[PDB]
Amino acid sequence: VSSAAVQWSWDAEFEEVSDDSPEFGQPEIPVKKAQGFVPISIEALQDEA
Amino acid sequence: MGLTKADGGYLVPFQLDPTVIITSNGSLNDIRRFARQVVATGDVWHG
Repeated sequence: VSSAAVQWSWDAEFEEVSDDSPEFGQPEIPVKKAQGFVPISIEALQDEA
Repeated sequence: MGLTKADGGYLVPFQLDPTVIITSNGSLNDIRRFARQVVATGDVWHG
């Protein structure tokens, strides 16, 4: 959740205030995947060191 | 009523022998009793 700050103002006596509602926003971060693969022979897995 | 299936032959129990009998010939050979047997580590043996 993200937002901003209220904007005050300098007002005289008997002066109507202004609408100072803030504005919110929401960041979004999707999650992705990575993979790696390497096969091997049964022969090499026994012979190789 | 005898031993035929349709005349009472369906009440006889069935008898089976679970053991199996080998029907192949095979081979008997004797090189390995005379030859020189070595143990390797890689994929090729040299000399």
